[PDB]
Order: sequence, then C-alpha cells, then structure tokens
Amino acid sequence: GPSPEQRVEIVPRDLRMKDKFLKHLTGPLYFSPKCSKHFHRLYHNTRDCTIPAYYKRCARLLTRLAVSPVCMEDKQ
Repeated sequence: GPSPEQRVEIVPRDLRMKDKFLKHLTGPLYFSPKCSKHFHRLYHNTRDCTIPAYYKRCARLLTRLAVSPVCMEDKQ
C-alpha cells in the first residue's frame, strides 16, 4: 500500500491507512469508552497495529477485544 509493509518499520503520519484497512477488514470495532483505553494500548503499543505488515494480526487482536465484555456491553 502507501506504507512499506516489507522494507522498513518507519511509515509517515499517512499510517492512517491502517485504521482505514482494519475497519474494513473486521467491520465496526468502535467499542465502548470503558474499553477505549484497551483499544488505545492494542493499537499504539502492539507492533501489530503500528507496523502495516501485521494488519491481519492487529485486526484479529482488535476483534476479540471489541466483542469481549470490556468493549461489548453484552456478556458473551
């Protein structure tokens, strides 16, 4: 894509492509404000969601978050 997937870890602020891809790969993961902090750690700390190469691993890691009782009001 616009980022180096397999070349270098560094990507410009145009890394917004990640959010665009993930939201379409998984669907609406827009979560709860209670769980907002977990999403922010799982998006900003994890090499999955930072580095554009690991789009799939990020996507799954967010999905299981968005559907677990912290992001999901409904008890699964």
